[PDB]
Amino acid sequence: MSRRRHSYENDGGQPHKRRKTSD
Amino acid sequence: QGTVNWSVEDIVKGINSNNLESQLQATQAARKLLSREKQPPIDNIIRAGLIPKFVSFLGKTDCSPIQFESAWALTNIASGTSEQTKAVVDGGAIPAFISLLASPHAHISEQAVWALGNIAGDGSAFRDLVIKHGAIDPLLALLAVPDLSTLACGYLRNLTWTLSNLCRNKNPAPPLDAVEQILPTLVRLLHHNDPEVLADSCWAISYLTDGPNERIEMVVKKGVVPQLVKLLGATELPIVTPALRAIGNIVTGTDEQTQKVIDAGALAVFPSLLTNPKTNIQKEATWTMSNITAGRQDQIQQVVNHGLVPFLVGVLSKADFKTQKEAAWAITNYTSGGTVEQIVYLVHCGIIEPLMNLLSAKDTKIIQVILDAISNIFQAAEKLGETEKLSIMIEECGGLDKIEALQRHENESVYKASLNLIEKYFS
Repeated sequence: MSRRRHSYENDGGQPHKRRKTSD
Repeated sequence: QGTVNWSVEDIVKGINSNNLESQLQATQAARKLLSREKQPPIDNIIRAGLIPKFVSFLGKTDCSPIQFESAWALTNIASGTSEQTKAVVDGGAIPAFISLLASPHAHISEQAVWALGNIAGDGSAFRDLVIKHGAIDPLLALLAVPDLSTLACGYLRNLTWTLSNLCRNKNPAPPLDAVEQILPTLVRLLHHNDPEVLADSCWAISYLTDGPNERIEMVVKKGVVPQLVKLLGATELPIVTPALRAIGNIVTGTDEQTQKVIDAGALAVFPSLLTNPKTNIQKEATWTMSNITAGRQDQIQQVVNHGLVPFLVGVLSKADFKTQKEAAWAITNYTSGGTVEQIVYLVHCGIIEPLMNLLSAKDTKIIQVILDAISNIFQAAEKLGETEKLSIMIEECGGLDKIEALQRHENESVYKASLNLIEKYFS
């Protein structure tokens, strides 16, 4: 049967936040 | 050059002056400290008690430049640890940033978008708090244009990114009505031509589909699957990755939901995905295949028709171990739900030898998986009276030697299943 995402894995590894260092 | 590398105490002196221009200059100096390449002194700024001052500066419609500098400063504080983000929220920044979404100054509006993205990005609680304060309407209003192409590139990327954070995280997942509110705009972004927008749009969708069938349905009913399949064949890895993530999530749903993925032509992309030079892509693709082979016999048949079985033999034969293990799963699922004919086809493609070779792995779970698959294959062989032809095939590639040895295994399920196989088809 179907196996969903393991609860102990992240959601893809994309950064959650971003610091602005230039304009 | 005049606001470069101030001490925190000088920044405090300026901000505590009763002079708006002195305050502007000190705020900019703070912004530059918080924007430097290395070790921004976020905690020093927080400890100096500067956050409430920055937040008040957000409300100074009369002085747009200090609005922008404080917005930028607060954005960077909010980009840090959960505690640092909490300090910004505690200062009342959320409603202040939301008010700024309406600013006539694009660069200020954009900055507020960015800041809200960092806040929502901290987790479910701040995500939902940003939503309760009413961020979604004004955010979506910024995208209510005839053609997204007229918007500044960076501006559109920031909006898309912040939206994806509003779609992100579980326990709990975002509010149903918020997701419904966001989806149409998200579908439109998914058709834009900028790689960054496309990547983040796909990530959002992958977040939304990472949950129970009802969540998946909300997305699938918007008719995005064909577009996702298209993005699945893109040349850009940062687009392919979240596209594949989303497709994989969708096929964890119902067979009917999985069928939409098949109908959209997804399987034709898998010869490439299952041989993709990026390890993670092969793993994700094989995992996806395993959930497809866990479906209906007519869905297994389409896997067959698309010539995907040899590709599964391939990854079972040689791949990163994690991938090989997803392949093992795909095989057990296949053999558990497949017809006799489909199962014999599997053996004809050469599944047996690479299956046996993986039995020498020191991972208790995959061994169970493989043993179960063998039992399934034998069962199909019984209905054909060709159990002996299978036993020899297994014997000749050194499979019997491995199974015999498995009779002495730590795990109980292992040696019982192996013991059973021996005194049923060998011995």
